[PDB]
Amino acid sequence: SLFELGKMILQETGKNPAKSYGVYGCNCGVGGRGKPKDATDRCCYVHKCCYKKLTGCDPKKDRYSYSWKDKTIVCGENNSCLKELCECDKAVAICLRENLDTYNKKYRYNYLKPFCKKADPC
Repeated sequence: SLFELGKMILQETGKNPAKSYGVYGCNCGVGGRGKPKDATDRCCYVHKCCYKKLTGCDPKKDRYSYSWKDKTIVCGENNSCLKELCECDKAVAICLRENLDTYNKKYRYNYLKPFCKKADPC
């Protein structure tokens, strides 16, 4: 769910998740996808795409189990959808972490998300 997602992002990036990615670019946080503004944004673009492949569970409300092992997010082996959901979340946290080098504060609070160019299909 959103809780696990935010926690993973905090763990991987060490940044307030909502603060840094709640409204970042055209794909991070609220809203759907849009033309990515940068690598960090693409991470979220990929993440939202990952969510579409899910069936059987609610990505935003459904809680799933995962642990912190050797500073690595390890998804619990619960049901298939929750499992894939968890992996989707793990992947975006990791991706956001990997692209902190280009993270740009200027994209942090994009209140113009509705104006973003339409995203191509996943």
